[PDB]
Amino acid sequence: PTFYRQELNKTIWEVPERYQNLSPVGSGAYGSVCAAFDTKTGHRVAVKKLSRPFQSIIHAKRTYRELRLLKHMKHENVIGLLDVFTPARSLEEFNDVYLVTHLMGADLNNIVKCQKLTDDHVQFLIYQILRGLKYIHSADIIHRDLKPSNLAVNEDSELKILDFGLRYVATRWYRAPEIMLNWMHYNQTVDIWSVGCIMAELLTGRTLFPGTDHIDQLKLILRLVGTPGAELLKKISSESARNYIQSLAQMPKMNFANVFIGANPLAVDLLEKMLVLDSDKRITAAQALAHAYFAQYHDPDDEPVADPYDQSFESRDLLIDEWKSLTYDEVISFVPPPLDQEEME
Ligand SMILES: Nc1nccc(-c2c(-c3ccc(F)cc3)ncn2C2CCNCC2)n1
Ligand SMILES: N[C@@]12C[C@H]3C[C@@H](C1)C[C@](O)(C3)C2
Ligand SMILES: N[C@@]12C[C@H]3C[C@@H](C1)C[C@](O)(C3)C2
Ligand SMILES: N[C@@]12C[C@H]3C[C@@H](C1)C[C@](O)(C3)C2
Ligand SMILES: [Ca+2]
Ligand SMILES: [Ca+2]
Ligand SMILES: [Ca+2]
Ligand SMILES: [Cl-]
Ligand SMILES: [Cl-]
Repeated sequence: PTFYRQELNKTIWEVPERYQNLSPVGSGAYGSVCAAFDTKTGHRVAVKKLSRPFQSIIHAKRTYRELRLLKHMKHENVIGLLDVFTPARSLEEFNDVYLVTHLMGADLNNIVKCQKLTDDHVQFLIYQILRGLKYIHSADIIHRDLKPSNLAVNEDSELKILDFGLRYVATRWYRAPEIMLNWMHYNQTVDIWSVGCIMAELLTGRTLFPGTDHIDQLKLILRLVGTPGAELLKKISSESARNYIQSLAQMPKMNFANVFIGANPLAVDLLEKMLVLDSDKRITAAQALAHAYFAQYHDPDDEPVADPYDQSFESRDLLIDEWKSLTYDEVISFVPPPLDQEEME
């Protein structure tokens, strides 16, 4: 294929002639993204150029990690790969990686910002997040930083999770307490806490826990969910942190019906099951999909799990050129999916 060069975001992109009319649509994880027209299919795509993919073993392994993950993801609510390309003609020339997916014009902040959503629409948005999470969680992949800006949405409110599983000042308002505060154990339900925070904000138009720092955010959380038991302290390494929490004036759990006034009582019930401090008592994604709040959308035949995903590489320290060669292998072996991968139920 013939490549062409274009300066985008102050740097040269080199892309196959297949992709035309590139226009910047923002940064992504370790890279920047342009929308483009795929002349082969007439589809609109998003092309991510990785920034310095092989600068160090940290960059090189994260490049491999991202390509492996995206090659594995085949779910309608999860970002996956239409194409992956490099201008390099051989491994010796290989220093640039571009990833291609379907174009999603907005993030979730674009959906709720200027639109009072209906409850039926909120149901659909949260349902899609949970379906995507069921899939990634089934492959032992956790997001860990799920938030509105990591949910890509198209013109018809179809949503995909991105930037999951990936060892600048980010918002912490949606992070699970066990992540934000570096507690000693956590599971896949870290992402369910984030869903609760997202859903609360879609229903009320207000950030649920807009803390100015980690301590202020914890205080806002405890005012809603109540002071934790001694059992929860088991998970916290720092004595100063445990002593502080234990020292706080005790607060009762709020009745969520008094917090989310006017909301669908089924929404309030689901929120009560998601926004619990004990990650072992938090509802899972698969359980949440069965909740009556989503009754009009739920379809067990269309909520699939993932194929087994081999993450053995995560425990390995390899040399930079080994990660580079493995990444090159994954670029070369990529098989684009069929354009139409779905059939009427
Ligand atoms: N517009 C759009 N559409 C789809 C995805 C993205 C995208 C990607 C990305 C990931 C993999 C890939 F192969 C191609 C692109 N990474 C971050 N973003 C974001 C860019 C702006 N914030 C929301 C989406 N952006
Ligand atoms: N520059 C564009 C803007 C829109 C998305 C993508 C990139 C395809 C296009 O045809 C419409 C051109
Ligand atoms: N339902 C959709 C939403 C976006 C615009 C248009 C209609 C084409 C599509 O592929 C992306 C599907
Ligand atoms: N966003 C808030 C933060 C605190 C807990 C809960 C949710 C009730 C509230 O009045 C205080 C607003
Ligand atoms: Ca269906
Ligand atoms: Ca069916
Ligand atoms: Ca079809
Ligand atoms: Cl695998
Ligand atoms: Cl592996």
